[PDB]
Amino acid sequence: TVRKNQATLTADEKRRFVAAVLELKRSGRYDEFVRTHNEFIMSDTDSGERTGHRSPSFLPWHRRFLLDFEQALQSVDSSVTLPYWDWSADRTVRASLWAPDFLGGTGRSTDGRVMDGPFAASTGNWPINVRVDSRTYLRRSLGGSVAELPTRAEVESVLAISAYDLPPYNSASEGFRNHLEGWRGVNLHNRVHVWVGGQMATGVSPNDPVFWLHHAYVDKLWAEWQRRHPDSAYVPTGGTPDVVDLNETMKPWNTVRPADLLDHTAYYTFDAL
Amino acid sequence: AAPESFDEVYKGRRIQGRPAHEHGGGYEVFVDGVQLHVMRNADGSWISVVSHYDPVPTPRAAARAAVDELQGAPLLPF
Ligand SMILES: [Cu+2]
Ligand SMILES: [Cu+2]
Repeated sequence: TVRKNQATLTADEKRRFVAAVLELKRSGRYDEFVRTHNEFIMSDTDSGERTGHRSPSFLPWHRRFLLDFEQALQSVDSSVTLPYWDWSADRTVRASLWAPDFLGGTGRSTDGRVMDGPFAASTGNWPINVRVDSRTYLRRSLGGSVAELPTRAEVESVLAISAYDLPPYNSASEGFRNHLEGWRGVNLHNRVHVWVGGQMATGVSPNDPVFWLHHAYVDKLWAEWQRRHPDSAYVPTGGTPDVVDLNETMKPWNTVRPADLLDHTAYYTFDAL
Repeated sequence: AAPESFDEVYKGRRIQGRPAHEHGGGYEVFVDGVQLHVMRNADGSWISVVSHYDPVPTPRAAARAAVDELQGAPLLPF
């Protein structure tokens, strides 16, 4: 399994990816990924149990969640793998990512509705079902709520941080995980959600297929961090209330630990690392 | 200490806040009587399920950002 930069996909790979995503949506499987993500987004708290984000397990949790999604795509078309979006490089609304043959573009100004590409509500193929309000159409406002995506230089400043995570292991932490997540510092992952706008800025963000490509690049940055810091590893390593330690299992699967997910090469490689 | 309660009409919608699969929230917000899930971060900022990734200083600011995002749409119960 090779995860490739979205920008590099051939026309045929884009076609097959889009078709597999639309079939997961048609069959009902897609929306349960949105529902699982939302359940953790709303339940993880800085003062209590926290697993899928604002916590050291943000990275291994999303690595397994993305492997579940990729495996579902592969059950529809075994040639498809999850591409990643390097938002530090492909940083404008004119990027090929946002072309009508791939994810479609920004939303119109009146109601944010995406009007082109395979996921536009007008196609009849992308109902927004798992939602927090009456609107049932995909929305985006690319660059609307924040002016710029992160730059390579900003990403490097986070990749340089040696500690994986630090007590109190939440949105107040110093360290790599919380700077990549973005609750502190120059802000990488959260800022991308805000930049896309629409459902990506909400607690039902997998409603936009870009979710997966964003998180596949965040996953790649974890892998790059590891190669920058072969001497540094996941923390905590045992006995931490409310937080997933290295060898504890993670909800919802219950049968996998952070330790089982540190080495991505057991499951896929990247086009370049 | 919890923030104070609030009640106003913002952009034509009633927003209310009060101290009290989703967390057990110390504070509740409603938009036209429908509960909006909100959450407090360790630094004292707030977010909501309508705008989760952009912290704002208060639960009233989270309620107002939600009304801004909704563009008139009714909220659905969570
Ligand atoms: Cu995310
Ligand atoms: Cu070395």
